[PDB]
Amino acid sequence: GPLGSVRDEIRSMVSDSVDEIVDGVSKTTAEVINGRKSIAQYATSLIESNPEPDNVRTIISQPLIKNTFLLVGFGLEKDGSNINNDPSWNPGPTWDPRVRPWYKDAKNAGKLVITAPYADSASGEILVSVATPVKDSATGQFLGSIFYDVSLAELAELVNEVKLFDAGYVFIVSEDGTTIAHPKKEFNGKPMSEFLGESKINVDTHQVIINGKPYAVSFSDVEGEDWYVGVVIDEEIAYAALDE
Amino acid sequence: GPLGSVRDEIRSMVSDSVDEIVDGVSKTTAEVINGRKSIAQYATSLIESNPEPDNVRTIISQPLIKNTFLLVGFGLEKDGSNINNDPSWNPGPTWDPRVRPWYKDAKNAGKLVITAPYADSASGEILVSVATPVKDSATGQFLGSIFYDVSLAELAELVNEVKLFDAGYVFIVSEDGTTIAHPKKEFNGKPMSEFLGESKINVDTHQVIINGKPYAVSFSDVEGEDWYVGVVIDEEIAYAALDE
Repeated sequence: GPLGSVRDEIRSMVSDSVDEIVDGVSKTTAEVINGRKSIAQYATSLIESNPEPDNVRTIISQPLIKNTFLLVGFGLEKDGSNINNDPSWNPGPTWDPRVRPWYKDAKNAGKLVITAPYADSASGEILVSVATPVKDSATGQFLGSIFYDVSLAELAELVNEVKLFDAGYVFIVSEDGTTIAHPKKEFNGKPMSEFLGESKINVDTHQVIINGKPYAVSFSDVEGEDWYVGVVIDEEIAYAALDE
Repeated sequence: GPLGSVRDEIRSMVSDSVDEIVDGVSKTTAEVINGRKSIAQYATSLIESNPEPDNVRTIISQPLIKNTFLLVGFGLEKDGSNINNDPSWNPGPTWDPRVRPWYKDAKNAGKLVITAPYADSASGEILVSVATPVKDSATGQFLGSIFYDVSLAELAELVNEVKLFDAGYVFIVSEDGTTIAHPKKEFNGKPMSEFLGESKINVDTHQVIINGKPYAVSFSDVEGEDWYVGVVIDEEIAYAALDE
């Protein structure tokens, strides 16, 4: 039969509970992301002060860096050489950093950016990178760019700390609805409509039907990036968890 | 019956509820602290790699360091000289880092430590410092210690993000009861018995005589230091909110 009698009050408590999850995780996410950008910028400044390869290796090979990012690499405009923090890393024999998304985004913007999701050269896996240009301290000339890789699997884990008891999940999308981080990596870098049905962001908690079932969906902006933290919650389970 | 039992329940809930607040904050807090410790270790490793004063200044004068810590200074064992990140800082005409607690604590521990509260030489204010020793990379000899100053006021501000709807406040203490951080800086460095009445730490929630009056008080350990986060809330106002 149908879902039966449902308190117009309890389903506003759910509506607000959802708003609260997204708003809070979005603050949390902005802080963690800001933290990692700050570490990237510091390393980059140290490198600019003296970009000798041995100095670069020292700066990027410390535990803090190796623990904060998947991989770090500084590509040179001059010859497409690179200095990186993982001797096991092989992006391929003819790889030129100068053509890559992290490199071009940092060059094009002349400042620190985080890339849209893109396919890793070595593994093909989708990730993002913090990326920064490196300028000649004397002349201001562009010398190359540095990437700092960020695991989307790990971002997904981070935003799903919140305890939802299989009632729903948290994810991250960009302003245009491209998925930044989903519990199912298969969606990373794809339109959020692939799992939500809807393609456009509507921040206010609202009902969405997915395979015939009602879900409460809400979003909240992330300060510092054109990103939103989103949540999708089985409305029936949510209502039921509460009712009781 | 309906009164005794109901009251016992609300009191058991108000207990738990309060234990919860500080269990959370003791996790948030360790997160922040471990973050600041990792930055200090990072900068120290880079300094040990090349402790020439110009390189030291470059490392400790970047915005990440300037925004993470109140002040940073490397005190030298050879002559008591120092390299610091604020040319306007002046600890006085007869200051020697080698008799200061941050310096000795790091020299003795032979690794990274945080100090107990102490009085800042320049300003008199009560603070703590992350402190690290510096070794000559060629001979292993002790070269000096570095301090990275932590604002206790700002720490109080942090633990008090928590919305207590003005019914109480959060604070930090060390094992022996010494106040690490209190919303009123006058208590920093003092026995907690001064604002609680209680001189000894009891983690599980409980009632406390202060102005011959009842507030709820719980402690949760902080992972990584011999510290505890603590809370005090109005039991009357507490009870009322869990009751309704």
